[PDB]
Amino acid sequence: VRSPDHGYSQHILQKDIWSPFQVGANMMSYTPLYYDWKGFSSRDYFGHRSGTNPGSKVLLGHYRRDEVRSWGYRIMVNHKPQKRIPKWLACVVHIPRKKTFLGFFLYANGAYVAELLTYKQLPRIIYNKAFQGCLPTIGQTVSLTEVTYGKEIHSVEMYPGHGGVICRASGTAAVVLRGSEPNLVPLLLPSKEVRLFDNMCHAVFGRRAGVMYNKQRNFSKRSVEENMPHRPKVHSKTKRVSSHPAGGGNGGSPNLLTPLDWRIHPRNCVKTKYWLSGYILRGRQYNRNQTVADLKSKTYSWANRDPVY
Amino acid sequence: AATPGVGIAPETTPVKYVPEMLNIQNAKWWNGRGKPVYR
Amino acid sequence: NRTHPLSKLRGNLRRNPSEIPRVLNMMIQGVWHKSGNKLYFRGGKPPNPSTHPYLTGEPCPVYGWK
Amino acid sequence: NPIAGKIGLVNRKAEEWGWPHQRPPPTGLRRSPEYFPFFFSRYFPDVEVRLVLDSVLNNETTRPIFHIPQDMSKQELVNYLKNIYNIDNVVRIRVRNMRGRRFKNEVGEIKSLPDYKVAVVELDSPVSIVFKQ
Amino acid sequence: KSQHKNVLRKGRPHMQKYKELNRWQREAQGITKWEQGHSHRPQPYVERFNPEGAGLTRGTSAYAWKWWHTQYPWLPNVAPADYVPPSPRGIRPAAWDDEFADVVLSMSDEEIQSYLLDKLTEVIFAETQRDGYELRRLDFEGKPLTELPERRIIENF
Amino acid sequence: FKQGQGMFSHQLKRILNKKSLHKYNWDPLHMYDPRKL
Amino acid sequence: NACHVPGDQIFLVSNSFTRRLLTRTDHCPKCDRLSTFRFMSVSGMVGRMPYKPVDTPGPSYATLYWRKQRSGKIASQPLNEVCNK
Amino acid sequence: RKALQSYPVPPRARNYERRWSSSRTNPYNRMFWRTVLNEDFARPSFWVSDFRHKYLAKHGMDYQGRVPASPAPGMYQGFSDVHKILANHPKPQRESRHLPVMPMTPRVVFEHAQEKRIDYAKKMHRDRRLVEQLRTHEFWGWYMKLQRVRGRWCKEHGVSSRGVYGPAVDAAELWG
Amino acid sequence: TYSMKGQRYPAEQGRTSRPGSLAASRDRMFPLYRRNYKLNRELRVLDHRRISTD
Amino acid sequence: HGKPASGHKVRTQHSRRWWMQSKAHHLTAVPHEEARSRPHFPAYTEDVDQPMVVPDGVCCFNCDKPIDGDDINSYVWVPSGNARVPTTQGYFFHVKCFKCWNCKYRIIHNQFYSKDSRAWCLSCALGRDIRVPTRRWHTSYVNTHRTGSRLTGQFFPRHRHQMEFLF
RNA sequence: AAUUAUUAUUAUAAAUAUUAUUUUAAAAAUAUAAAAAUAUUGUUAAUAAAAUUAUCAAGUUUCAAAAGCGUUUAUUAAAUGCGUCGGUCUAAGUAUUAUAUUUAAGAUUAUUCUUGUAUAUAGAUUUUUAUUUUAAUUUUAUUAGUAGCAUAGUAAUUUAUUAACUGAUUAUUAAAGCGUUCCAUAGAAAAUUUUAAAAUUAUAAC
Ligand SMILES: [Zn+2]
Ligand SMILES: [Zn+2]
Ligand SMILES: [Zn+2]
Repeated sequence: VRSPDHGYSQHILQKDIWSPFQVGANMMSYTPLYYDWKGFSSRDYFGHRSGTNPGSKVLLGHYRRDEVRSWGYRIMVNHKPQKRIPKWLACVVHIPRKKTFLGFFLYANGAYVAELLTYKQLPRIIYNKAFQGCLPTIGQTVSLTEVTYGKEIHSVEMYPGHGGVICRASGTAAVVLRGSEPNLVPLLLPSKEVRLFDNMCHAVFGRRAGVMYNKQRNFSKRSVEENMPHRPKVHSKTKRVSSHPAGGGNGGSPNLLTPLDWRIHPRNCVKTKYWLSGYILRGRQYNRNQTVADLKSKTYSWANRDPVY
Repeated sequence: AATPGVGIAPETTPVKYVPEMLNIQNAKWWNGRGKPVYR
Repeated sequence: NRTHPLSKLRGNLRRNPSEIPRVLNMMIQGVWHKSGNKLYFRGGKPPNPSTHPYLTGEPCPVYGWK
Repeated sequence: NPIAGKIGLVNRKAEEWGWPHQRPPPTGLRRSPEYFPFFFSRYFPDVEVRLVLDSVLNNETTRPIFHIPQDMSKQELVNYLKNIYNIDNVVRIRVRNMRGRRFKNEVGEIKSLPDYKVAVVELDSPVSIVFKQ
Repeated sequence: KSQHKNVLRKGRPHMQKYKELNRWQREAQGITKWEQGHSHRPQPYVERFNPEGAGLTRGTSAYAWKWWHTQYPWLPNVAPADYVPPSPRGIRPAAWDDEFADVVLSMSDEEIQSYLLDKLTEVIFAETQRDGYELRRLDFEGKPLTELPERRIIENF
Repeated sequence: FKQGQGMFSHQLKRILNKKSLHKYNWDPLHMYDPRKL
Repeated sequence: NACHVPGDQIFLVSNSFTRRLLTRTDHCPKCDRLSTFRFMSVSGMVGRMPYKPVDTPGPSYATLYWRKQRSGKIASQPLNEVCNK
Repeated sequence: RKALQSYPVPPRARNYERRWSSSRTNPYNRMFWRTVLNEDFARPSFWVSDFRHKYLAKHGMDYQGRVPASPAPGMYQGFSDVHKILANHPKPQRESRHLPVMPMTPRVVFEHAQEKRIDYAKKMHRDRRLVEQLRTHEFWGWYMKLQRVRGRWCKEHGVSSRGVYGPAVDAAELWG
Repeated sequence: TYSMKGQRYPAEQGRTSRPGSLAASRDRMFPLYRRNYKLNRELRVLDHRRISTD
Repeated sequence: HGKPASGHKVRTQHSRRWWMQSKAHHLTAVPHEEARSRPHFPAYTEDVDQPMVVPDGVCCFNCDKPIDGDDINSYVWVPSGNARVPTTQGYFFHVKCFKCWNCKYRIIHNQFYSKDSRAWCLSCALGRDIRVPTRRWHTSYVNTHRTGSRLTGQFFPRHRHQMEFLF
C-alpha cells in the first residue's frame, strides 16, 4: 500500500480522504452499535432555534441542521479500550460525517467492539501486546505512567477510568511534558494548553489517525457538502436594522466597531472561560503566542500554574 | 405554539411583573377574564 | 366500542373532556388506515357511537371474536 | 353530541330512584343485574322490530326486511325472532343503519323521526303474505 | 415574479384539522392555552430509536425511545419492576449442601464479595491469561513487577 | 382554499358550546396516603 | 398505410372516419376474415389544404418505399400487361 | 399538505420546489443509474451486510461469499418499523422454524389490495375488446348480409347503381 | 356499478315524496344503475381470506 | 459593459451545438441532424420493409409458456431493435412474467439483464443485493405489446434504402 | 376557489366504447393571422430566447465585462455555499474539533500608518495599541483605471461607421478605485461581422 491515507481527489478541487484498507460500506452498519436520534437542530427548550445562553457548555449552535441524517452511517464508538488484552484490527471503517477513522477490534476476549484507530495501524494485526519495552507499541493503550517524555499519545482520558476525551480528532496527539509533580504528568494538549493529567489515566499510544485532514479535505460540491450540513450563516450586516445593529447603510457598510453575533462576540474579547479545573496549568491564552517547542522544554510543577487568572 | 406574555422570570424569582405593576384594571365585568390570582 | 355497564370489557367510547377530541375525529373524520381502506367512518351518515350495540368481545385471529 | 351534560344525569336519577326524596340504592345493588332497569330489561324488553311489508307482500321472498332499533346487533335479532316469533331459520342477517326520515311539518319545523336499522334477514324457505281484493 | 399560476397549490390537500376541538378542550378544562409553561419541543418518534443499541442501560428499550437523545444513556437501571429484593429466604441450591453452606454462610456479603474478587483475579491471570496474553506490566529486564493484575484491568475484563 | 366549510364545521361550532360535566375532583394525597394511618 | 395481424393494405382517410384511423377492422386477405389493422404510416391527405398544390402534405419518404415495392420493380410482370387492357 | 406518512405507500411522483424549474415528473432513470452502478449509495440494509462482522469475528476471514438475503429468523426482534434497518424487507420472523409468513403490516396488506386492483383493471379492459370484437365483429358479419340483400335486390330491379348512363359508358373504361 | 367516487345529477337522485309525485327513489326509476356490491367486493376489495395468516 | 452579467441561461435550445446534442442516434439510417429532436423519436415507426408482426412460435422468456398470438396486450413484447436471437423477433414476456427471476420482484426502471434465458433484475444480476422495492413489488411498471418500447429502434429508413430516388 | 366558473384534486391503476351540451347569412376596430413578389433592420429605447408546422421550426463567428450553479416579494456582482484566516472553547462532545464571524472559490499576489472600541491593566475612571475590530483625509507602493467610480464630458487619442453621445485599444495625476486587488471567464448583457421564417421601415395588402 502507498500512503495508508490518500487525498483521493475526484474533482481537481474535491479532495476527500480515501484510505486503502477502508472497509466497503456493506461492512459498516453494525446492528448493536448503531444509534439513531433526531438531533434537535438548533432548537432548545420551546423550539426557538437558539444558541446557548452565554454561560454554559451545552452546545445548540444556532447554525446547525441535519445533525443525524436518517440512513447515514452512524456506528457508536468505544473510547474506553481495555488495558493490555490483545486487539485484532479486523477492518478500518471510514465515516465521512464523523470525520474519524475507526476500525473494529476483536480484543481477544470476544468483543467485536473498539473503534479509535491510531495512525500507521494496519488491519489484521494484533496490537495491544507489548514488545520487549514497557508498552511502546503503536496502538497499545498505555497508562500515563508508562509513557516517557516527548512521545505522542491520543484519546487521553481526562479523569482516570472515565473514558478518553482528549485528542480524539484525526491526526491529533497530546505530547507528554515531563512535569515535576509527585503523581501527575503534564500533557501538551494540541490546543497548546498544558494540563496536569493523572498518571494513572489511560491513553492510546501514537498519533490519532487519518492525517491529511488538517487540510486537503475540500468538498466544493453541492451534493458533497452534505458531510457537514449546517444552516446558512447570513451576513450580520444585511439583517434588517430593526433586527441586528449592523444593517442597512445603502451599500457595503463595513461593520460596527464592536462585532456581535446577537449579544457580543468582539473579535478577541468574549473569551468564555468561566471555570478552570484544578488540573489546568496554562490555558490556551497563556501559551497562544510562545511556540510549540518552547512549551515542551520546561518542567511543569504547581508553581508554574499562575495563582491569578 | 403559545405565549405567556409575561416572559419567563429567573428560576429563582419566579414572579416578576404582576399585572398590577402597571396599574391595570381587570374587573370580571370589564374585560371578562380579569380577576388576578394573587388575591 | 360502547360497552354495557355490567360487562367487564373496556371500550374507548369515553366522554371525558380529554377524550372527546378524538371521539369526534372518529365520527366525522373516520380513520384512513395505512392499508388503503377507510375504516370506521367511510361515507356520509356519521355513526352514533352511543347507539352502537355493546362491545361483545375482543377479536381473535383464528375466528373473528372471542 | 359526545359532551356529557349535567342535567342528563340528574334527569336519569329522578326516574331511576326518586332522587331528591328517596335515598340511593347501595352501589352494590346498582352494579347488579337485579337493579331495576337491568331487571326491567332482562325480563321486560323494550324493542320495536317492525317488519317492512313492501318486500314481504304478495311477491314471495327469501329475504324479508325488518327495522330494528339501532342498538340491536345481529345475533340479538336472531335471539329475538327465535324466542319471540318462533322463527328458527336465519342463516345470514344483513344490517344497514339509516338516518331516520326527515320532513317539514305544515308549520315548518324540521320534524326528523328517530333513526333505525334496516336488517335484511335471510330465511331459508321463502315467506309471503296474501292480500285479497 | 409576475405570474402566480396558483395551480401548484391544490395538490394533495391537507387534513381538515377541525381546530375548534382543541379550542373547546381548553374551555372544557380549567386551563387556558397552555401558555409557554410548556409551549413545546418536538417529541421523539419510535422509528429513529435503535433498540438493541448496546447503550440504553439494558432495562429501558421501550421507555427510552422517548426521553431525548441526550438523556436515555443515563436512564438508570432499576428492576424488571417484578424482581423482588434478593430476600434472605432459606432456599439453598439443590446440591450445594451443608458443610459448604455452613462454611459459606459464615462469610457475610462483604466477606464473600471480597473473596470472589481475589478468586476472579486469580481465575483470570491464571489458566485464562498465562495460557496466552500477559496481564501485569513488566520491568526493565521484563520481569512482572506486580504479582497479579491491577484492580482496573480486572474490572473491565 | 381553506377546507371544510360544510356541515361538520357548522355543528362543531354549535354543539361544542354544550357545557361538559363538572366534578370537583380534589387533589390526591399520593405521598401521604391517609388510610394507611 | 394500414397493416394487420400479418399483412398490409392502403387507404386515404377522411375527416369523417378519423375515429377508426388508429386501428381499424378489416378483411385481412392473407386470411379469410376481418382482422384489426393498424396505422403503420401516413400516405397523404383526403383533400386540399388552402392555397396549396395537389400534394400538400406529401405521402412520405416511408410510404413511398412501400409503394416502390408494390408497383416499383414489377419487372417480373410487364408480361400479361404493362398498363393496357 | 397531506403528510406523506399518511399515504399507504409513499407517493410515486414527489413534487419539490424550484421557482426556476417547471417540470412535473421526477427525473427517474437518473435515480436509477446511481444505485445500480454504485453499491454504497443505499445503506447496506443491516443484516445482509451484517453477518459479516459476525463471520469475520468467528471465522477469522472476510466472508468472501454471497450473503444470504431474507434475514435469519430472530434478528431485529426489538425493532418495530424496520423498513430502513433492513432493506424494505419485512421484520424477519420470530426465532422460530415455522414456515415464513409475511407479518401483515399495514403495508403488506395494501400491496395485496393493489395486485387485486391490478387484476381488476386488466380484466375490465381485457373484455372490452372481447365484446368490442363482437359488436364490430358481428356488425360486419351483418353488414355483409345487407350488401347481399342489396346485391340480390339490385339485379331484379336492374338499378346498375352506376349513373344515368348505360353500361356502354362503362365498357370504354375511360371516364366516359 | 362499483364503489367508486362519482358525480351524480340531482334529478337522478330522485326527490322526496312530493304533493305531486310519490317518493321516487333513485333505484326504482334507474334500476340498471343500482350498484352491485357483490360485484364490487368480488372484484375490487381484498378479502380477509386472502391474507389470513396465523 | 452590459451590466447584468449573471443571467437566466436564456439561449440553450437556440444553438447549433445544441441541435447536434438533441438528436437520438436511433437504429435508423437518418444520417444525423435529421432525427426528431424534442420528443427524441418519431411517432409511428413505419416498417414496410419488414412487417414486424408477432410470431407464431412465440413464448415467454422468463416463464416459457406459449403466448397468445396477437389478439391481446397481455404480453410485453420487447423487440430489442432487430433481435432475432431471443425469438424471430425480440424477447417476449406475459405482463406477470416480467419480474426479475433471481430476486423475484419487479425490474426497477425496466432495464433487465437476460441471464441465460431467464430475465434477471439488473441489480441482482449485477451482484448488488438490495432486494425489495417500494412501489409495486411483484409487477413491473411496463407497457404492454411494445407500446413502451416504440420510443426507440428501427425507424423508417433502416438501411441505405436508396431505392427511392434511383430510377 | 361567493357559482353548475379557469378547473383532469394524479393516491393509484389501465390502454380500440363510433361514453356525448355550445346560438347565428356581412365591413370597423380588436383578439388575431392563413396566404404571399422585393427589401433585410432605414423601423425602434432596442430586430434575432420568443406558439404550433410533416415545407419535421436549430443562426454562425470575434471581442470586452462577468461568478457559480443553489437561492430570493419589485430578482440581481441580493444573500447562500467549499477552502484559507481571525477569535473562542479542554468539567458536555473530538482545539487538524466544534461553536462566532469577516471574506469569498481557481490563479498572482496581498503594500504604508495609526488618535478610538476591544484585549491586558495596578480600588476605576484617566492612562495604555503583539494578534483581532475599525481606521489611513497625502495611506496609495502592486495592480487595473472614464470604470455600476461624486462633477468635469460624448474624457484625449486610435480604430469601427457614409455619419461613433456607441464599443474596443494605447497610456494613466482616477474630484477622494486600490491590495481582497488583479488575472483568468461560460450559457447573461453589450459591441462589431454575418445570416435569417415571424406582416421589421418601405407596405398598403380580411
Ligand atoms: Zn393478416
Ligand atoms: Zn410470460
Ligand atoms: Zn432480482
